[PDB]
Amino acid sequence: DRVTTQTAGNTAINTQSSLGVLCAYVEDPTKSDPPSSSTDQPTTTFTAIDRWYTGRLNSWTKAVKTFSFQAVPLPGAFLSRQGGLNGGAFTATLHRHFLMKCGWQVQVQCNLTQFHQGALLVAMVPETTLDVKPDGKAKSLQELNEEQWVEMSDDYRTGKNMPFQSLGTYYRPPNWTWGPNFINPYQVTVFPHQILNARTSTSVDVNVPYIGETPTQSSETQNSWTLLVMVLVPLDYKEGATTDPEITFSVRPTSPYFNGLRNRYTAG
Amino acid sequence: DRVTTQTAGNTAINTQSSLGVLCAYVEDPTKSDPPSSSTDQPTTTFTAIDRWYTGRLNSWTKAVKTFSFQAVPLPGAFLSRQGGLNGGAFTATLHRHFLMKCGWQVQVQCNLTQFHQGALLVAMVPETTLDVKPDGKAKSLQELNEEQWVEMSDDYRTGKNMPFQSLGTYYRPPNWTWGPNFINPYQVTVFPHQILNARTSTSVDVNVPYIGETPTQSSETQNSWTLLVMVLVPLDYKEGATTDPEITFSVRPTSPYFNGLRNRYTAG
Amino acid sequence: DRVTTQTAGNTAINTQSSLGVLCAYVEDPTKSDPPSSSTDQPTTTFTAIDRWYTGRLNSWTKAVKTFSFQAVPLPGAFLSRQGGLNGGAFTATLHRHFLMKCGWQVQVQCNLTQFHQGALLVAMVPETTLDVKPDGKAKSLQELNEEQWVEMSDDYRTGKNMPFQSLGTYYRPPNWTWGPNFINPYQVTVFPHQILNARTSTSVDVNVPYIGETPTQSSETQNSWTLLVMVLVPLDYKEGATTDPEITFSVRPTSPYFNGLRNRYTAG
Amino acid sequence: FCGPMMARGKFLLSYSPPNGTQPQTLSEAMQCTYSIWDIGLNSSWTFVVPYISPSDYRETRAITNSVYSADGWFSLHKLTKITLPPDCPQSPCILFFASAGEDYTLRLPVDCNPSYVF
Amino acid sequence: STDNAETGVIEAGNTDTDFSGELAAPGSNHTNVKFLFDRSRLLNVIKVLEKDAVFPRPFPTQEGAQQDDGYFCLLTPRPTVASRPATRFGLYANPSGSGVLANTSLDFNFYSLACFTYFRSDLEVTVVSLEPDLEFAVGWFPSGSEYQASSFVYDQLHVPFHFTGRTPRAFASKGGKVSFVLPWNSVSSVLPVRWGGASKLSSATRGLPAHADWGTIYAFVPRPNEKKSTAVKHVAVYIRYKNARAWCPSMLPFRSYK
Amino acid sequence: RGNNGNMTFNYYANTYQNSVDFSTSGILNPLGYLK
Amino acid sequence: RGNNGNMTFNYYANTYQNSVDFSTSGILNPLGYLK
Repeated sequence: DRVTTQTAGNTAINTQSSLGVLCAYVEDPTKSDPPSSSTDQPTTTFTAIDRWYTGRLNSWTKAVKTFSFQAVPLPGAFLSRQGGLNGGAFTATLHRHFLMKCGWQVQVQCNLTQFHQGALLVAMVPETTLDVKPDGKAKSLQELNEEQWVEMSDDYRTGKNMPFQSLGTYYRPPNWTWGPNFINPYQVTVFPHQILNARTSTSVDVNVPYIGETPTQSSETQNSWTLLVMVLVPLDYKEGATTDPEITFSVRPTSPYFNGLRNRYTAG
Repeated sequence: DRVTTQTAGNTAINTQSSLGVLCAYVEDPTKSDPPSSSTDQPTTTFTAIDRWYTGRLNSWTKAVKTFSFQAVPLPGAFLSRQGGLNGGAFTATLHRHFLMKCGWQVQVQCNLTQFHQGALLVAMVPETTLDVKPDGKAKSLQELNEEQWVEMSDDYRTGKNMPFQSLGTYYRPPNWTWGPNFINPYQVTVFPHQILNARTSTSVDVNVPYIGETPTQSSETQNSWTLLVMVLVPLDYKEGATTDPEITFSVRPTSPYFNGLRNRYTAG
Repeated sequence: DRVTTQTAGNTAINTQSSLGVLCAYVEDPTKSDPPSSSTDQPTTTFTAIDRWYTGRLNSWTKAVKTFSFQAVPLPGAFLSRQGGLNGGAFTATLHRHFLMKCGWQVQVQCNLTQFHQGALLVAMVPETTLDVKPDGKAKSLQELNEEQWVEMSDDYRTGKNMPFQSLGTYYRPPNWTWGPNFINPYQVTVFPHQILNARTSTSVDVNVPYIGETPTQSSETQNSWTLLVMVLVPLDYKEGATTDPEITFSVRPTSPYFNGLRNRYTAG
Repeated sequence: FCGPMMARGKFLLSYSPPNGTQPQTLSEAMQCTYSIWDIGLNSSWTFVVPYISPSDYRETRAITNSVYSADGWFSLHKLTKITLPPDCPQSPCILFFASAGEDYTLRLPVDCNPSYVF
Repeated sequence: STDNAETGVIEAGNTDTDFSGELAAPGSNHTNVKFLFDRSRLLNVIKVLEKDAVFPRPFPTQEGAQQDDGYFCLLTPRPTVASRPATRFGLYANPSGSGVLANTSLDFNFYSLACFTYFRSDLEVTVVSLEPDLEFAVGWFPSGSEYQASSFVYDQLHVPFHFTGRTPRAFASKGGKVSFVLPWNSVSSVLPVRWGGASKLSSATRGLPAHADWGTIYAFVPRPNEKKSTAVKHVAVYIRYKNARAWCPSMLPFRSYK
Repeated sequence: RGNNGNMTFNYYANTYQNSVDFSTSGILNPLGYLK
Repeated sequence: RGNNGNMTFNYYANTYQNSVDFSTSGILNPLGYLK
């Protein structure tokens, strides 16, 4: 049963190496109630947002070290058009509503074949500030193109580089040492995940529901789910094989609830 | 029963001089089927587009002659933001779908009182090219502000000034005399209409279904319904009364069907 | 179920990449009546002609252009011993009967493997004069060896080169432009066919019944079915791979009826 | 897909409704009706172009190039690059077929074009 | 959806196979074979006989042959030359030269939608004069038959034998039209649209069927041979296929991209 | 009815003498109502 | 049916208006099958 073609709206995506769909942490992340904390009528789903959206990540290479990763914030990639992920009607609905609640269906494709070795960890990781620089501003697409991969080091292991409020001249500047948005890179397999091994498959499936600190969250600021693509085993091949395989990803929202209908968002 | 507050979504509009709602040409212009000519799933209504939208017309004056009029194309006023009619999620859905089918609920407000005389004909008129100049280009908001009212004359009575294809240098240029998009100004009361008389009411209600040459029409080009506000009796008052009463209008779409989901419209 | 060994008489042919047997245009091309137009007792099938016959085609190469093809006329390949296709008792029965009616079971083998790309269209095409030169004489085996593949060009697309009667010196010689035995090369997939793709299989199966303008036809002249092997995608491989893969074909007649028993055919 | 069995890759097949400008960007193709096709055991993908028309019927021939005759564009984008082990041949090829759906219907026979005979 | 085109079978899919939607409702049936071909179209333009003809000789015709070209019309969709069946269609691009310009004919509308290998139908024939107010008559003889090429004398006026016979003769009024339907008269079961066989065992031409026709028609003036003027008159031939049936799906002609 | 008087006998079938619309799956009405 | 509308009445017998073949003694079929 490795051939699966999954249909949503007017978009159908196909794979011939399906490992199955990782359903965590409920038996169906589409089974869900109207959000109890808002009393206006929610804007529910319709068939032009009941569809998949496809974007591009940076190329995986021999030079990419172990545990180097790419971070795709959701819904932040739609807001920033990261990797060409234009969201159409879904992004148009995002910019016009104050609250947003949904789960996510994600599929990441990478075009491996035989005579190649390597493994990619593909996880949906709650909750990250990995899309943000240590100065507190979000990464631009130029900066995401210049990395080309985020290197694991002392920072991002301990949380030392997470965004912070400066204390000011009144206080002594403290030695920042630790933070709770660390990545423990050996433990990323606790999250809803699959492994894109070169040996066995070209695509992976993860299916996640809505989670949050509140039964709905603000459309502009939430980062409750993040598509993390992390190298476990580096790429190796002999010369004459395909250099620089590409990584694409396909994102579908599940059971969206929109609240607080208002005009298009303009920043301050 | 002159006090009516009509509720739609998060928007409620009120009047204390209600003449009733003109339901033409069916007993309910909300009773309607999925459009049979497209086989994709339509994008149906939801509670953030199930609401009213309000815009401003130009001021009515003593100097406005008989049968001078203002033309509000629907959905063209949303596309052009005519009179400040920002449509939010509805316009965002319009620009992202190839087909659009809906009816309309309209209410026009004008703040008359006693010691004033005059009458305004408020009709939904199918089908007009009255928003377009005789050269074939649509009127800009600067030009709509400069008119400030369209004067009835020999053109617009006979259809002589309607948009046309020029024959070119090969042919003799013909004497253009007549066209089927005429206004016969004495006969505008055949359309679904009410009269905003200064004597009896400050607001009027007209409710119309979808009509067309096809069971759905293109979102960008259709002008199947037009809100026409036309002077029947000119304004007169003694000095000391309120000069220049304002005309506002409120527009609600009924049972929208959207087809052909695609990216935001960019002109050629 | 890709491993199939099909048995007929004393001959059994095997494949481990079976795509199934294309049964067109009836559910079984073996289900068939005694031919109603001849009243002598027909010579029906027996176990030494209820068998497969195997022949060789020319080698497929990198230099073979798109839509270049080989034509195998049936039963003409048995009469001409094209590709070493000796037919034994079946050809001995063909030369001694005036009428012949049968269907055909064909299987074409080509020894591809991995690290090769290309596709071969294998179709049974009614009805062709592709085995005949434009002067009206049939191709000899020396000429079929010298081609080594028939190139598609302006002739064989329009039917301009099909065999014809010359008008003689009495008439003006006309500009020959079109003929109904054209090949439209993009449309050859209308016929009972399979595609010998290098990716998925090494052999293809097509099963066809008898057809004709009459319920039986002359043994010597009929060309009601022709095995057409046509290149869709040219061969490409890196150096060190197997140069020049061979193409073989296996032919079995189904439900033969022979009429008009007489001596061995001698041409005039 | 007529390339070698060792080849792996992904393609995005997108159908666009009519627009003022034809989409070229993969982000623009992602906003349209699209399906992602994976290279694997099954070599073929059947893409059904949806019937999205303002009228019940559409014109076969685009005389004036109106909305009733030209129903947008189909486009092929590569999602990921095709990856190959060494000694595979470069540049594999995708073979294209056109076919009518089971709901396809034709109306009003007209005069033929005799251009083929000349 | 995933498939293998190498199978040779592909299921006709719908919008609901991969995406969200439904079947478009059927609304026409004009692709029916019995409906499509049942319409009249111009077959050929023939000259009108004013005397007893000499039927055109078989090919290759040599110099000095006394024969009447351009008067006989084969009722074939297949290409013809000099009232005899042909394989290649031929035309004349330039006027200059010396020799006889042979008549050639095709049903372009048929081959634009054949699209099949075998065909059988009855044939409505309609005969329209290209000259105004012409009094004319139509003579037909079936497949396998031949023209009776002689005359008989009545009151010192030569009366040709094609005014009579057992095969249908239809006299039009002055400025009138002729219309009648013909059965499938061949020895063969069906007409081959394309053919690979040979009619003879020796010296035949491959792809030229002998009896893929509904017979031959000719136009003649119902006046004896003594009444003649130099002005040649012309007649157009219309054919319509009745109860058309088709077999063995096949190709449509190549369309040049220039 | 229309401007038609020869009601007794029709030679051609209805779908040849007229068009008919395809399936998808006096006393006068007022053109306006008040609520 | 074919391109025929005058269905009510036929003047000539079937074996004169058309040919018929001699005795010897919608929903669409697929043109190909897989085993």
